[PDB]
Order: sequence, then C-alpha cells, then structure tokens
Amino acid sequence: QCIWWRGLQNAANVNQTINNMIALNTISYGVRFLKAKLCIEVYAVTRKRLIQTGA
Amino acid sequence: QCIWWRGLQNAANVNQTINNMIALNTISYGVRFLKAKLCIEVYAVTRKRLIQTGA
Repeated sequence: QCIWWRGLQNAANVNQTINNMIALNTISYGVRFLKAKLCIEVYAVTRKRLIQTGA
Repeated sequence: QCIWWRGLQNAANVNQTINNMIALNTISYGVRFLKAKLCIEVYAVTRKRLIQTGA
C-alpha cells in the first residue's frame, strides 16, 4: 500500500535501480508504476524449541 | 571530426537532448555513438549585389 519498493526501511538499501529512478524522476514530467512483482523466498523455517522442566 | 553535436559554439544551444545525455553519461560506464545524421536546410541564397559607378 505504501511505497517500500525503494527500500526505505534502511537507507542502506539503495541500488542503482533507485539511482536510475531518481535521475529519471528529474528528467521526467510524469510517471506510471506499470507492474510491481514481489517474490518471497524462504530459506529456513526455524522455531525456538523450548524445553521446560519446572522452574 | 570534432564534436559540435552538443552545439558548443554557443552555450545557448542546449536542449534536453543534451541534458538527457548528461544524466546518461553519469549513470553510464560507457557509450557508443551509433549514428550521426546531419541535414542542412537552405532557406535562402543571398548575394550582395554591388552596383559600382566610378568612385
């Protein structure tokens, strides 16, 4: 819903695609977001196993 | 032979195509000049007619 596609949650997340984008937003009068594809990849599913004796 | 295609002979001759070019030379590691087409258009051919009586 927001735009995190620039990866704002850390400024450490900038790639030239963002930079390419900025230079285009300078030379551009207008833009369209044509498609946005998100792909999650799960390398691991890790629970914390809690072994509890009393106290 | 030189590059006047940017229109250097006057700084008054810049169009966004030059500006577009500069922004691309920033985000680019390298370039090729693929084709250069020059077209002259002659709107007029005008000589100075010199009518000379003696002195």
